[PDB]
Amino acid sequence: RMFKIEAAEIVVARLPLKTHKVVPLLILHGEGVQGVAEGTMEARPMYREETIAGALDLLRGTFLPAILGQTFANPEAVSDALGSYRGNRMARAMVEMAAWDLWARTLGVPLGTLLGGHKEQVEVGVSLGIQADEQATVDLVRRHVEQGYRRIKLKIKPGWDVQPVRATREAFPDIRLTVDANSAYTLADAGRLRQLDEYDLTYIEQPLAWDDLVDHAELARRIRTPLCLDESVASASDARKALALGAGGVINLKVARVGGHAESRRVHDVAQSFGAPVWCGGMLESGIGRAHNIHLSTLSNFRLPGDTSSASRYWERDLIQEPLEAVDGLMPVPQGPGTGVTLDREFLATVTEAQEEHRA
Amino acid sequence: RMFKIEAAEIVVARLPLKTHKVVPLLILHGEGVQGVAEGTMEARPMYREETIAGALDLLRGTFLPAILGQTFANPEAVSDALGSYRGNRMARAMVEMAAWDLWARTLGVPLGTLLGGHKEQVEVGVSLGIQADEQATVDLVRRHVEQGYRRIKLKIKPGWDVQPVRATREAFPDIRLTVDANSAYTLADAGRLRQLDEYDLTYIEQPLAWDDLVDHAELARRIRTPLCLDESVASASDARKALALGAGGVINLKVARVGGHAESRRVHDVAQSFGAPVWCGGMLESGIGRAHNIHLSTLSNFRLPGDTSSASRYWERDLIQEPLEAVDGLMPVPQGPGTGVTLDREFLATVTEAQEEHRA
Repeated sequence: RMFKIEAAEIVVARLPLKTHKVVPLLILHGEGVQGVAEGTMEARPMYREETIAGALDLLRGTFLPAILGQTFANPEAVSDALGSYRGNRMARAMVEMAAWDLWARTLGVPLGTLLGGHKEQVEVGVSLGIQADEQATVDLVRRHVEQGYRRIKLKIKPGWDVQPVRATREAFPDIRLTVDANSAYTLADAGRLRQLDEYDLTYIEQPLAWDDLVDHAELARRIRTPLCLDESVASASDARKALALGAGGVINLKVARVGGHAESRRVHDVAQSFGAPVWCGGMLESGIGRAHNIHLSTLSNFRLPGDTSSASRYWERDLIQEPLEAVDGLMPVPQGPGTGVTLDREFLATVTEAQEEHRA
Repeated sequence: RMFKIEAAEIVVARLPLKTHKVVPLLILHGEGVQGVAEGTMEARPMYREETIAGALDLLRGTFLPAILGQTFANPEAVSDALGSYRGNRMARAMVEMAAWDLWARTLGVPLGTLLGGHKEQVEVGVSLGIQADEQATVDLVRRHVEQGYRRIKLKIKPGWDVQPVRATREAFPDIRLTVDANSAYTLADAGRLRQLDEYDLTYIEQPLAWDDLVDHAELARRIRTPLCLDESVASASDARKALALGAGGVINLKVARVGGHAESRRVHDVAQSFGAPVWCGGMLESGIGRAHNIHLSTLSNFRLPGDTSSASRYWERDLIQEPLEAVDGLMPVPQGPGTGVTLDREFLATVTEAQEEHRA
């Protein structure tokens, strides 16, 4: 039956990395259980347009007042209550995703299960930064291949693209190899990007403007390597437009970017209806966001590996009690209701910069 | 020659409506003069995605530190110095537009002149809300026609659209008439919107999603009335994409929405290059924003009337010393350097709710 959201906490942690990262958490309380979600906006608008100051003000001043004391059938009804307001998808996602966790826990069911997934483990890839030269690139790839990762992603940029890809493909003829072009290119670079085609990359991620689909569709006509969209797909209708325009053939699906789990499943399903795969992108999440990502990744059109690698690669100590550690390129789905992970409140207290509680 | 920005003030006013609206102001100081601009973001993301809390945090924590104590050749150099942060165009516009005012005032030249305009007055229209019935619409339109406004814009919604338009057009066969469809339709509503075609509206403004171009292009194929885009054109490249897609034939150009005067001139010029007119949108501004709008509106492709009506329509008392009143649908360009208007500091102080100063 229905759930009443009785209280909310906003906790902002400064979590030591392996320099610190600010981790905004929302905790929703109702029906004797709690749901937790993690914001993926940054202090400044670098990856996309939202900021921690904007998002937290929107939460405390608008979204939480709208839902506190109210009773809902499901997370879709919670989202619907916020539909008047424009954009701010990652702020919306904090509420929506915490509501999924809460709802799932009222039923005692794993989150991925409720979303329709039935995988017990999910495939993971690795992301490599720019290295100094070809051999250093190949050495690091070799390490990660031996660790069992199921996809290799190389960061590239103008002046450093064909070289690391060529060297890697020569050393590893059969691996799943991709690149992240980081919106660093223009249509004038089509000829250079076309030189990647002979190395059979699975995709090139968002080479042109972060918010573009139209020019990506033109680029896709000029080169044979598939394009993968990231920042430019923030909704299921964006996904439809991207795929129908031919802007790309793959989507990097980040759950918070699109406004949460329900909209992410819609993106996933739109992509599947086009016979295009999605994969789970990463945003340097604490164990809360990482567990949400793992559960979403259990859906069947997550057919390429995700950025949900081991938590220990990022954090000295994570904010949850449960270790999220991949083995041989496979991350287990953490057991239990909802996300299947649990805040370590004593440790969280030691790294809390600010907290607040809200009621109706 | 070059100008050094020595100080910045952020002043937020709570200005009584003729219940209130928040007016965020940025004042830049340098070379013995000052430039002033007005933010068009709201407390909550209703018209678009930015908020006052997000914008002001971006100003004080990022943009102002980037420019304070620095010397610049022109407003374009100021914009360049803000860096590659994504979105947040209205926050950027506060800085950019204040820099235009400051720069113009170091030269002693009217702002519109520097942007390339040479009109001494600009044509203006008005926008009317939904009224109780057909006769109430006609009566209200008559009042405004009898003031000489050069375009009447009617708000419409399902299913109050054909009725007010038909009644108005029958009473006024020769007036310039438009509608604001307020993102209240989807492609499912094409046949109903087509019924507006016989009434010779100049355009239907943003009938579909606030952030869409692709669906608008489909809708434009199905009805003969031109579409006008507002929320979905936030840059010159968006304007190019919109016009090349056939998403609209007219653009509502809001200076802050696109990131300020230089980008607005670019949008204006892109539109002109496609044979599409622009007109100057309004955001219920104080005299600061209104004066900026009037100056921009002097450019030659502002070929349809702007939402830039009299200040006394909105405020019992404005934040500037000078009147901004239109007569017979013509708004004079306020004389003087820069925007040609001057803060009434004594009055502003009585309605200030927040004030801060920043230096290098």
